[PDB]
Amino acid sequence: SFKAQPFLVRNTILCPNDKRSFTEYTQVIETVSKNKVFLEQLLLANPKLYDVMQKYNAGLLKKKRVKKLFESIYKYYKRSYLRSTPFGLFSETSIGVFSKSSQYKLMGKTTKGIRLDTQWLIRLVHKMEVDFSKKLSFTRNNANYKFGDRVFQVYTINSSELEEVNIKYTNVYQIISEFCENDYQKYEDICETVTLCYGDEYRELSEQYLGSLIVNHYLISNLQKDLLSDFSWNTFLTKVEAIDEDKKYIIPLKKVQKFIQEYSEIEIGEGIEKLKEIYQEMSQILENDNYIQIDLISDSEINFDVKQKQQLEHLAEFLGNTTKSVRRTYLDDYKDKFIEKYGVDQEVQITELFDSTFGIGAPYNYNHPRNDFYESEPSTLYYSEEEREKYLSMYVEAVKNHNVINLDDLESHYQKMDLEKKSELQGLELFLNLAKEYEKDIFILGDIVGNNNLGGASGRFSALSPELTSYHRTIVDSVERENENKEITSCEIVFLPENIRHANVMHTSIMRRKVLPFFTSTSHNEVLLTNIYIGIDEKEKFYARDISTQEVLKFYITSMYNKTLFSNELRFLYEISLDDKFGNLPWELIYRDFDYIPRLVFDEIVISPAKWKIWGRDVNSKMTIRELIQSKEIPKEFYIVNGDNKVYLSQKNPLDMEILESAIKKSSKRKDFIELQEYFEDENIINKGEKGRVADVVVPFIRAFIREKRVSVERREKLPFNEWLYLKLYISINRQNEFLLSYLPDIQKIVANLGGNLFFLRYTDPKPHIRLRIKCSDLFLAYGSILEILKRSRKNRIMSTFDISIYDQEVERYGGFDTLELSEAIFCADSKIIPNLLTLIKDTNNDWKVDDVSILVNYLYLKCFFQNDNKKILNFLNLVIFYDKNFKELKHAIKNLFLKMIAQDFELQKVYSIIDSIIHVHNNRLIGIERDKEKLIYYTLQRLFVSEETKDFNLDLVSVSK
Amino acid sequence: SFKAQPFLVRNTILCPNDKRSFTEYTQVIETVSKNKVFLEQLLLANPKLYDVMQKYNAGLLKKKRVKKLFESIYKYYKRSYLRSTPFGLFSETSIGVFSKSSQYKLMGKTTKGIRLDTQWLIRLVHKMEVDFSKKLSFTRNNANYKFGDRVFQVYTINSSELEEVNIKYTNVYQIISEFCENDYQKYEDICETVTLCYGDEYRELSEQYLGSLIVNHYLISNLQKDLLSDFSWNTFLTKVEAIDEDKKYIIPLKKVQKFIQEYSEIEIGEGIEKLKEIYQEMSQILENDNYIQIDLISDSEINFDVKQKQQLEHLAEFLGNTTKSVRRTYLDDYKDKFIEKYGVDQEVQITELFDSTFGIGAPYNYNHPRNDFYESEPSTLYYSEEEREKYLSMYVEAVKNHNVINLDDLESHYQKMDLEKKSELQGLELFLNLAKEYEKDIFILGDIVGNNNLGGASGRFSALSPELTSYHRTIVDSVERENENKEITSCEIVFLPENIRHANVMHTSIMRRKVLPFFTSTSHNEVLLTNIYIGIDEKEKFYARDISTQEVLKFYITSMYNKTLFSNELRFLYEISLDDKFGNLPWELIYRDFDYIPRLVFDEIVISPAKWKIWGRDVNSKMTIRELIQSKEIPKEFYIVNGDNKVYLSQKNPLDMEILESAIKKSSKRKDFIELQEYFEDENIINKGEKGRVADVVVPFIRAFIREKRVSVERREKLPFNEWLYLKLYISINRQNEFLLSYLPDIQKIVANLGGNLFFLRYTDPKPHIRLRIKCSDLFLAYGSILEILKRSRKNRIMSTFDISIYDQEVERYGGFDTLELSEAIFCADSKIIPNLLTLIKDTNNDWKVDDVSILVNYLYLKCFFQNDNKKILNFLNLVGDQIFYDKNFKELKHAIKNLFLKMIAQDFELQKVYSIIDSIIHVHNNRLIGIERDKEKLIYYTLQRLFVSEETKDFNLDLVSVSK
Repeated sequence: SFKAQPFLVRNTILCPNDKRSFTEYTQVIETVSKNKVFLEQLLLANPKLYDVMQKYNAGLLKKKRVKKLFESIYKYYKRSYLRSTPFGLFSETSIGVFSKSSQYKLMGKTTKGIRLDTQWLIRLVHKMEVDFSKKLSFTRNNANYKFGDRVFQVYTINSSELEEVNIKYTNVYQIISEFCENDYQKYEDICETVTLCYGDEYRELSEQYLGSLIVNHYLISNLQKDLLSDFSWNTFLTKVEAIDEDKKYIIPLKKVQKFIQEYSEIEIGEGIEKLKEIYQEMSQILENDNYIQIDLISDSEINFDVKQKQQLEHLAEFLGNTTKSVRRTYLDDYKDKFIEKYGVDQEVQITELFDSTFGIGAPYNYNHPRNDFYESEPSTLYYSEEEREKYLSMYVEAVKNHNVINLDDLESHYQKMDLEKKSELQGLELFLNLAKEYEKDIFILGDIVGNNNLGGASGRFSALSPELTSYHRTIVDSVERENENKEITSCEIVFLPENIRHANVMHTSIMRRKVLPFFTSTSHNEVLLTNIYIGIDEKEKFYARDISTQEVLKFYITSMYNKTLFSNELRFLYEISLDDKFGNLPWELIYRDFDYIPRLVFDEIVISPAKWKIWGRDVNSKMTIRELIQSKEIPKEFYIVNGDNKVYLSQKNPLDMEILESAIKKSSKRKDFIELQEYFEDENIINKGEKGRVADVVVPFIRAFIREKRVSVERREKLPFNEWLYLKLYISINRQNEFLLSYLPDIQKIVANLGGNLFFLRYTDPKPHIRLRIKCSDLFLAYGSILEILKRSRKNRIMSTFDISIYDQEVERYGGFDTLELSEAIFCADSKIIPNLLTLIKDTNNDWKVDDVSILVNYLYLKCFFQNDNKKILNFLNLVIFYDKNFKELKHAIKNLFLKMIAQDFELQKVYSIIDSIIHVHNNRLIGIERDKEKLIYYTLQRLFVSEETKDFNLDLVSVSK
Repeated sequence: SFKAQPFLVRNTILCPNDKRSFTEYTQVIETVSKNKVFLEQLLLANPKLYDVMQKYNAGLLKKKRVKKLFESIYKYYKRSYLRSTPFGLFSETSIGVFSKSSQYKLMGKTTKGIRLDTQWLIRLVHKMEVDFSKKLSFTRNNANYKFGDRVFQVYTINSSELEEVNIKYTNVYQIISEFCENDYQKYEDICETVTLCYGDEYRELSEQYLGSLIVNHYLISNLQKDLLSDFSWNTFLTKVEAIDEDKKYIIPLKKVQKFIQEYSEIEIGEGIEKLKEIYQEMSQILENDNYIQIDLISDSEINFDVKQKQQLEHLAEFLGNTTKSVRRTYLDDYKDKFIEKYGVDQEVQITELFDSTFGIGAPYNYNHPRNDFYESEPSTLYYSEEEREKYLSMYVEAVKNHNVINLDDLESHYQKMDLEKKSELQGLELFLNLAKEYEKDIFILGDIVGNNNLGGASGRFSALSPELTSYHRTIVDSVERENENKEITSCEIVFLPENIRHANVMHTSIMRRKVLPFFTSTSHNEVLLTNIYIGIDEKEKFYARDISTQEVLKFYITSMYNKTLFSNELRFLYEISLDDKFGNLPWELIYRDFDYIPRLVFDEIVISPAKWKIWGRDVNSKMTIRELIQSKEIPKEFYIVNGDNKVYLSQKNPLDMEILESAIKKSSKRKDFIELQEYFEDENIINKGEKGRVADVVVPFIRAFIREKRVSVERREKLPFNEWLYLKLYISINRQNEFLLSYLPDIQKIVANLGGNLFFLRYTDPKPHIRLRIKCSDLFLAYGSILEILKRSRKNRIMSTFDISIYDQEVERYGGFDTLELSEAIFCADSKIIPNLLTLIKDTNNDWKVDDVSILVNYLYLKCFFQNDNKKILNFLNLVGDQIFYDKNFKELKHAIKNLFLKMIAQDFELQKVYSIIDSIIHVHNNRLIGIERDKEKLIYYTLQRLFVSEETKDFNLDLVSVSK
């Protein structure tokens, strides 16, 4: 069911057959200093470490910082021959395909894919902005959003890393931001727009107010347009020309462009001096740690079998199926918190949603920022207990027998299980290293494993050649077409990363219909952040909508950027645009604490290499570091895993055993461990000049749309002693009935005397309590009269405390405010009669029971609503009178609502939803917290009908920490 | 540090050398039905099963209960030869001692320790109550307690169901119970007491209400006095005489006593016919599933080495030391919930404490009421992350190498740890089986392992012989002497178990100064439940106090009754009287989920045998149960462990393999597992007639209480719009200051004009909010006026919602209500000045930051309290610019600080109370001025030291209700 696409092949430039072992560090520096390819590789990747090695080979590098130079150069040597991961001059990227026969020779030719350093370039533009503000034009930053009397940003940039800044919302800010919304405006024009409405005596205030907006990036200049996204040398230069009077930047910049173009055509290794020039010009313009990005691409075309294509598709099936056991996630708990605050009939503006005071904050696992209210970790189920038992069992088995762990043992388990079988998972990208064992070619999953972000790995390389652009577009096309059918608008989120040294990773080509910019600007169609609303669909899944066009959105970060470094809102928009199930393989979660893990395999694929944990506390004194790793049986060759980089180490190499001793005592300082993996021969499969290359691959594998805008607090919240009085009476479940029987009647009478009405509700959340809501002329007079009764209920220990709370009306849920009022009329009339049914159920001398009264009043409800019908009643019933008493009141109120519903052409769908509620809140009053027995009373009721058929220039700037 | 006492020896009566193998079940049933000793053993231990076996080999047993009868009888056969655990006619108890040499021959003679069946006896006595009421006298059940308009019992018994029952609190119940509260009262006199203030026309109602009180066990009769606890045949018999005119009960009971007394002198095996008499006699009186308890005791005297005394004491040190790593428990979390509700200056009545509506519920782990409000599992540290890493490491090491796990690897670690602390742990009882491996004598800990309950194992056997009574009293003597030193009054909790079929286990003989009775009564001095109040030490530790005598109490259940089957309140009283640390060995917790655990060892003691988990789900096709236990390398002999019973099995025995196959498919359908353990040869160490006995042993090893009774809800809670108006204003932390700057002043001005006062406070949990408290004449006018300001703060999105809540005054913390009022005056004056300090800090032109203003106000508070006397101020501190002093509201503050100080001096507050109050008052100023993240606060004290150093009719109702538990 998973179909493997053509794939990226990444392989190293040097060949590991030319690697040589070293025994002395000084010895390394010389072989390296005579290695032409290596020296250019280092000058490009890491200019500052490069200059330090020059300072070495010219006598005076201060001899305290010599070892660090050593350790670094050795690791860079290792990284240059081993380790296939794409990065400037070290290794190259190419397209692979499937055919009827394998092909591993690289016949094609190598290109340089050159980019400015994004951190350099951004720093430059900010230099120019400060110089030429009055000659530029500025637009509004989409990151801005008004909240109350303040103007926030989703995140802050110009900071020195600690502070988040917000300003006050003033007339001046309004004029300026409205004037620059979806528009650029020369500095001068902005200034006048405010003076043409304030006076010319205020020109000076304007110039600095505007000055402040540009400094704290509430306004971005025309220079930042397409700077990151679809950068052009020519449009960049044109823009700079017009503003650069003294030719201070334009002349040096063209030399840089010229040299880069010259550098482009040079071979790899015989280009060090041309590169030296390139830094020199750029260094003079502005120093940065790095100046140039390079992505090596290539003409080659590696081929895989048909046995290989199935083998990979088999693995994609298996990995996908394990998700079937993800029952409950952090987003699910988030979804639940959403449903309790907002109804199920509300779309909420996303900045409001994520506010921890006016909304509900973020998911438990989110960190930017983490919630500041207290919360305990939500229950999450990522695999079943039965499954966890099998996994631990397979583990102790494999350890005891000194064997591999065979994951395929559970393949049937995952395929035969489907339950609700929707196939939520839409596609994968796996990351596989190529290697050998016992002279046989094998796949090895990286620690990376992969993810469900199609296009993720290719997005960076897409713009480097039309064959790549074509490749990207095809991978992306799966999701894009499935979006076309469901009439969903896609958006790339395009942003200036908070941490500016992460800028080079943001990069990708926009393949989506629109764009969400942050601290930047593009030519694509852009969504405003404050137009984004979040709702929940009929099957209870999050969705985003642009309220201004009513379109539905899915958002994309089509890159290898860490998806957890985003502000909460951005992370959310991403995550609801995928399936929430891939990410937590069971074996990773279950085996993580063990200090030895067997190799994990699946159908001859190595799922994970064997892993070791080595602890500081174990090197002892009569137990050497070498003797220790032999005691735990680490092989001659192995990796140490720092993060997402591993370094090759050999037990037989003296330098390497040093590296190990260094690593083990830095973790020692921290009461920590160090991670080892076993090694695979990975040097002789992909070849070029009859020499092997280290290689990895990345294989991609492939209705009531209503919903009301959330109504404002001012219209929806009914404050104490306005129209309503709302009390939370804390009463234990065992005693609520007695309160309703023997206390409520008195209360109802008091409120009757004042010609008002009341309805109540039963709740469990916080602690058990009854929610009283009273509508009446003199509310405070009513409170005082109630209070005596409450005092008695406290005295008898029926009720502990109470609160007087704001009544938050469920407007959206019950139609308009109009339909709401009549619903409330039903609530009261229903409340009015409940003590009577309860008296009645309680009575022994005859009848009834509870569940009879339940079934009977739902029926009375349905008859009333649908006018003694049955075809109307049954069609409603398939998705889910005679006694006088006070039912005259209830029937009457049900009547008025049915009439007003019909009077305003409520759709059938709206009417059912509203009706279900009225029945639901009745069930709440009559009997307790009811769950799915709601649908059983509905299920039971089918049968019965079946059988019948001036200082606003202030900018009060504030900063917070973290 | 642990010194081993004389120990209990428990050994089997039969000898395992005379055990025999069987091949088919019918072969067992026949061998058994002609085995003299087994039949008397069976007739005593399990009467209904005996009759099922009789019904079987006489044709009459329905052929579905045949399999059950078969397995059951096999296991009881195994259990009579194997299994040293003490229990009627199967095995016997004796005292063991240490000397200079081992001695394993049992020389003594075996005696019967016979007791009636407690379920039999109590059920009988309950009938007599219903029959002979008017001829009896009654006392109040201590389990009773008033709460509001109801009368509950901490648990219910007359439940022959799963229901808990409570009645209405009526004037009649009050009269009857206060009358019967401290002693017994003739049926007649209770009745008069009711009619003498209701009328003689109510006599008929009195008789009925009183009855229903007895029916539902709200009252105990004089029959129950010492019934369970210190039962005497004659004091019991005499009482029955006085009420039984028709001699319907007395004549058979005397027969029962005579038959039992005759049974006593009979040997083991030769009594089947005498027992049958006892059953027939007692069954005619009252049928029950069991009739007779027997605890076999013996004068024998097994001896252990001096190497053995070290070996055990070494093990006790090690086990005890591991508790050193228990940092935080479920009781530690509860202690914290206590302090959040009540603070530290309150003693709370235990029934209120445990109420989930009016109190704080129970500890997280309690289940007799598990809490009904939602709660997430508390953080607990029973071992460190480093320790856990070590155990896992040792686990993977041992499995990979097919070795034992040597707990010795960490003896050095636990021993050298935390030498500066005294260990709360005052003693252990360890439970050890005796066995061999490679012909060498070894100790093996039970899975039970043991506990920190001294006297637990001996309490049951205590009354059976003067040598036993002496032995028990000696173990208990440690605890009891130390209780005397600390001036602590001890209580045994004496109770009829909720599950009336557990009746026989409650039994222990009373060694403590008082007794806390439930559904029974004794002759000792008794504590009332509703007199027990709970407080906290200066050292943050729970204690119990009898409010009527001001005594401090520690509580004891000196038996083997499962300490988790108690009502919460009872469980709590038990557990706070011990260390909260022993019970969770780290390896037990950490290895718990592995479906193979290696043998755990320590100094030649086997701490735990190797354990296996075998699953139903794994017997499918080509995989037979025998093939399965072979693949997991189950040894030839092994135990299957159901619960507190293990059954012996051998792979070479066909029947044993049948038992197993049955065990696994009963687990299959429920999709769970079965537990196996390795076997140790254990039959020929302790001997009698030159034949071995299966044996285990159980070895025991060895200030200002102020605090106010909690002020009542009615007296402490100030309802909305009476004297006070209280708003919870929900405002984010980042913007609270701003609110205090540009909104509170307007509010303060509103309430000012109405001639009242307000004080505020910052809180963080639930969600951040400011607690506003206003005192004023016309509160509802003040609300409406304020309300506009608040709506303006909503608009600006500074405040989201607010609540109007009940103000729970902190009386105890701030002295009486008198000193409270005066503190409140300070709270308000202090609140008045915070907007200026905040402006003054917000002002750039100052150069006064937050921490400068802080110390200056902290300094000024102290100059006030101790009237500029720098030397007193320093003494206070040693247990832990001008524009402000001239500021109009700081003068108000100074006055208020003075007025409190006067009343404090006037009421002879102990010096420490005063220090404490000041500290609180200073703490809440800090709260108002700056946030609430703390202890960088007591840093304010340290620096402030520097500044002062450097200045040198229908209420007969019984409205009975039932709940569903």
